[PDB]
Amino acid sequence: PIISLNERILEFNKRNITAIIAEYKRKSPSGLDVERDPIEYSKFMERYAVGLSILTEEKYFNGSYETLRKIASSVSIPILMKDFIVKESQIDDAYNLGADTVLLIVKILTERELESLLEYARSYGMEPLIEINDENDLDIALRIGARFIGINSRDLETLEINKENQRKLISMIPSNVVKVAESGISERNEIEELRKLGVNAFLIGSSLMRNPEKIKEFIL
Repeated sequence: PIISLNERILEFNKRNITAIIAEYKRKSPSGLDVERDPIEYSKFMERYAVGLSILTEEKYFNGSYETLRKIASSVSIPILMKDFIVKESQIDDAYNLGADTVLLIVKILTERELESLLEYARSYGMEPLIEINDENDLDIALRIGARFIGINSRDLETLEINKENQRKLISMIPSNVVKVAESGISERNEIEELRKLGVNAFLIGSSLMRNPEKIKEFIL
Protein backbone atom coordinates (compact mmCIF):
# COMPACT_ATOMS: atom_id res chain seq x y z
CA PRO A 1 0.00 0.00 0.00
CA ILE A 2 0.92 3.69 0.46
CA ILE A 3 4.40 4.12 1.89
CA SER A 4 4.29 7.78 2.65
CA LEU A 5 6.93 9.48 0.57
CA ASN A 6 6.76 12.31 3.13
CA GLU A 7 7.07 10.07 6.19
CA ARG A 8 10.20 8.52 4.77
CA ILE A 9 11.30 12.03 4.04
CA LEU A 10 10.49 12.69 7.74
CA GLU A 11 12.51 9.67 8.86
CA PHE A 12 15.36 10.78 6.59
CA ASN A 13 15.22 14.16 8.29
CA LYS A 14 15.53 12.47 11.75
CA ARG A 15 18.02 10.00 10.29
CA ASN A 16 20.10 12.95 9.01
CA ILE A 17 20.21 11.49 5.50
CA THR A 18 19.53 13.72 2.50
CA ALA A 19 15.95 12.98 1.48
CA ILE A 20 16.30 13.14 -2.33
CA ILE A 21 13.51 12.14 -4.66
CA ALA A 22 15.11 10.53 -7.68
CA GLU A 23 13.32 11.09 -10.93
CA TYR A 24 13.10 8.85 -13.89
CA LYS A 25 12.52 10.67 -17.16
CA ARG A 26 14.09 9.55 -20.41
CA LYS A 27 12.88 12.65 -22.26
CA SER A 28 12.13 16.04 -20.74
CA PRO A 29 11.21 19.56 -21.93
CA SER A 30 14.52 20.61 -20.33
CA GLY A 31 17.19 17.89 -20.51
CA LEU A 32 18.36 15.70 -23.37
CA ASP A 33 17.12 12.22 -24.16
CA VAL A 34 18.86 9.66 -22.02
CA GLU A 35 17.37 6.18 -22.23
CA ARG A 36 18.26 4.12 -19.17
CA ASP A 37 16.80 0.99 -17.62
CA PRO A 38 13.80 1.72 -15.42
CA ILE A 39 14.68 -1.24 -13.23
CA GLU A 40 18.41 -0.79 -13.12
CA TYR A 41 17.95 2.88 -12.18
CA SER A 42 15.21 2.16 -9.60
CA LYS A 43 17.33 -0.69 -8.23
CA PHE A 44 20.38 1.48 -7.92
CA MET A 45 18.35 4.27 -6.31
CA GLU A 46 16.20 2.35 -3.91
CA ARG A 47 19.58 1.67 -2.26
CA TYR A 48 20.00 5.40 -1.51
CA ALA A 49 17.04 7.55 -2.59
CA VAL A 50 14.24 8.52 -0.24
CA GLY A 51 11.79 7.83 -3.02
CA LEU A 52 11.36 7.81 -6.74
CA SER A 53 9.46 10.24 -8.89
CA ILE A 54 8.30 8.54 -12.07
CA LEU A 55 6.97 10.34 -15.17
CA THR A 56 4.08 8.46 -16.72
CA GLU A 57 3.73 11.43 -19.09
CA GLU A 58 4.12 9.89 -22.56
CA LYS A 59 4.37 12.97 -24.83
CA TYR A 60 6.93 15.39 -23.27
CA PHE A 61 8.44 12.98 -20.73
CA ASN A 62 8.30 9.70 -22.65
CA GLY A 63 7.10 7.62 -19.72
CA SER A 64 4.43 4.95 -19.35
CA TYR A 65 1.94 3.63 -16.86
CA GLU A 66 3.76 0.37 -17.39
CA THR A 67 7.11 1.83 -16.54
CA LEU A 68 5.63 3.09 -13.29
CA ARG A 69 3.90 -0.24 -12.83
CA LYS A 70 7.17 -2.14 -13.25
CA ILE A 71 9.26 0.26 -11.21
CA ALA A 72 6.84 0.12 -8.30
CA SER A 73 7.05 -3.72 -8.30
CA SER A 74 10.83 -3.73 -8.25
CA VAL A 75 11.35 -1.47 -5.28
CA SER A 76 10.35 -1.13 -1.64
CA ILE A 77 10.72 2.67 -1.56
CA PRO A 78 7.94 5.31 -1.99
CA ILE A 79 6.86 6.22 -5.49
CA LEU A 80 5.30 9.33 -6.93
CA MET A 81 3.52 9.16 -10.21
CA LYS A 82 4.65 12.51 -11.62
CA ASP A 83 2.15 13.34 -14.33
CA PHE A 84 -0.31 16.12 -14.91
CA ILE A 85 -3.05 15.04 -12.53
CA VAL A 86 -6.27 16.78 -13.49
CA LYS A 87 -8.85 14.00 -12.92
CA GLU A 88 -9.53 11.83 -9.89
CA SER A 89 -9.08 8.77 -12.14
CA GLN A 90 -5.39 9.49 -12.48
CA ILE A 91 -5.26 9.10 -8.67
CA ASP A 92 -6.92 5.74 -9.14
CA ASP A 93 -4.47 4.66 -11.93
CA ALA A 94 -1.78 6.15 -9.74
CA TYR A 95 -2.83 4.01 -6.77
CA ASN A 96 -3.58 0.83 -8.69
CA LEU A 97 -0.25 1.17 -10.46
CA GLY A 98 2.04 1.60 -7.53
CA ALA A 99 2.06 5.26 -6.67
CA ASP A 100 2.31 6.09 -2.95
CA THR A 101 1.47 9.65 -3.83
CA VAL A 102 0.86 11.78 -6.93
CA LEU A 103 1.93 15.15 -8.39
CA LEU A 104 -0.51 18.07 -8.16
CA ILE A 105 0.59 21.27 -9.89
CA VAL A 106 -1.29 24.25 -8.49
CA LYS A 107 -0.75 26.15 -11.75
CA ILE A 108 -2.92 24.08 -14.07
CA LEU A 109 -5.63 23.27 -11.52
CA THR A 110 -8.48 25.43 -10.29
CA GLU A 111 -8.53 25.88 -6.53
CA ARG A 112 -11.61 23.63 -6.58
CA GLU A 113 -10.00 20.80 -8.51
CA LEU A 114 -6.81 20.89 -6.51
CA GLU A 115 -8.75 20.96 -3.19
CA SER A 116 -10.81 17.92 -4.21
CA LEU A 117 -7.93 16.16 -5.96
CA LEU A 118 -6.24 16.53 -2.60
CA GLU A 119 -9.24 15.22 -0.71
CA TYR A 120 -9.49 12.22 -3.08
CA ALA A 121 -5.82 11.53 -2.76
CA ARG A 122 -6.12 11.39 1.04
CA SER A 123 -9.12 9.13 0.71
CA TYR A 124 -6.65 6.69 -0.86
CA GLY A 125 -4.28 7.22 2.04
CA MET A 126 -1.77 9.12 -0.09
CA GLU A 127 -0.52 12.70 0.52
CA PRO A 128 -0.04 14.34 -2.89
CA LEU A 129 3.07 16.44 -3.41
CA ILE A 130 1.56 19.80 -4.31
CA GLU A 131 3.93 21.69 -6.60
CA ILE A 132 3.97 25.49 -6.37
CA ASN A 133 5.83 28.12 -8.42
CA ASP A 134 4.83 31.58 -7.14
CA GLU A 135 3.22 33.53 -4.33
CA ASN A 136 -0.12 32.53 -5.79
CA ASP A 137 0.30 28.76 -5.93
CA LEU A 138 1.73 28.81 -2.43
CA ASP A 139 -1.25 30.70 -1.02
CA ILE A 140 -3.56 28.15 -2.66
CA ALA A 141 -1.67 25.05 -1.42
CA LEU A 142 -1.97 26.78 1.92
CA ARG A 143 -5.62 27.69 1.43
CA ILE A 144 -6.41 23.99 0.79
CA GLY A 145 -4.35 22.94 3.81
CA ALA A 146 -1.45 21.18 2.06
CA ARG A 147 0.92 19.14 4.22
CA PHE A 148 3.40 18.11 1.52
CA ILE A 149 4.43 21.01 -0.73
CA GLY A 150 6.78 20.99 -3.71
CA ILE A 151 8.44 24.32 -4.57
CA ASN A 152 9.40 24.09 -8.24
CA SER A 153 12.15 26.45 -9.27
CA ARG A 154 11.43 25.54 -12.85
CA ASP A 155 8.42 27.25 -14.47
CA LEU A 156 6.29 24.96 -16.64
CA GLU A 157 5.19 27.73 -18.98
CA THR A 158 8.65 29.20 -19.54
CA LEU A 159 11.09 26.59 -18.17
CA GLU A 160 12.77 29.43 -16.27
CA ILE A 161 14.58 28.58 -13.05
CA ASN A 162 14.11 31.30 -10.48
CA LYS A 163 15.93 29.84 -7.51
CA GLU A 164 15.57 33.14 -5.72
CA ASN A 165 11.83 33.00 -5.98
CA GLN A 166 11.98 29.31 -5.10
CA ARG A 167 13.54 29.97 -1.71
CA LYS A 168 11.17 32.91 -0.92
CA LEU A 169 8.25 30.53 -0.93
CA ILE A 170 10.16 28.07 1.24
CA SER A 171 10.39 30.89 3.84
CA MET A 172 6.66 31.46 3.66
CA ILE A 173 5.91 27.81 4.19
CA PRO A 174 4.93 26.63 7.71
CA SER A 175 7.41 24.40 9.48
CA ASN A 176 4.80 21.61 9.67
CA VAL A 177 4.50 21.08 5.91
CA VAL A 178 7.04 18.72 4.37
CA LYS A 179 8.86 20.82 1.76
CA VAL A 180 10.31 19.25 -1.32
CA ALA A 181 12.50 21.52 -3.34
CA GLU A 182 12.30 20.41 -6.99
CA SER A 183 14.31 21.45 -10.10
CA GLY A 184 17.63 23.16 -10.42
CA ILE A 185 19.42 21.27 -7.62
CA SER A 186 22.86 20.64 -9.09
CA GLU A 187 25.15 20.38 -6.04
CA ARG A 188 25.22 19.08 -2.44
CA ASN A 189 26.22 22.62 -1.59
CA GLU A 190 22.80 24.07 -2.36
CA ILE A 191 21.15 20.98 -0.86
CA GLU A 192 22.54 21.64 2.63
CA GLU A 193 21.62 25.29 1.92
CA LEU A 194 17.96 24.78 1.05
CA ARG A 195 18.11 22.20 3.87
CA LYS A 196 18.94 25.02 6.25
CA LEU A 197 16.00 26.87 4.74
CA GLY A 198 13.72 24.10 5.94
CA VAL A 199 13.24 22.04 2.75
CA ASN A 200 13.10 18.36 3.75
CA ALA A 201 13.49 16.55 0.44
CA PHE A 202 14.96 17.29 -2.97
CA LEU A 203 13.43 16.23 -6.26
CA ILE A 204 16.31 15.68 -8.72
CA GLY A 205 16.07 13.86 -12.03
CA SER A 206 18.14 14.82 -15.08
CA SER A 207 21.51 14.69 -13.27
CA LEU A 208 20.60 11.30 -11.89
CA MET A 209 19.58 9.84 -15.25
CA ARG A 210 22.78 11.30 -16.70
CA ASN A 211 24.92 9.73 -14.01
CA PRO A 212 22.85 8.08 -11.20
CA GLU A 213 26.09 7.52 -9.29
CA LYS A 214 25.86 11.25 -8.69
CA ILE A 215 23.24 10.84 -5.96
CA LYS A 216 26.04 9.22 -3.98
CA GLU A 217 27.67 12.66 -3.64
CA PHE A 218 24.42 14.42 -2.84
CA ILE A 219 23.86 12.14 0.16
CA LEU A 220 26.70 13.60 2.24
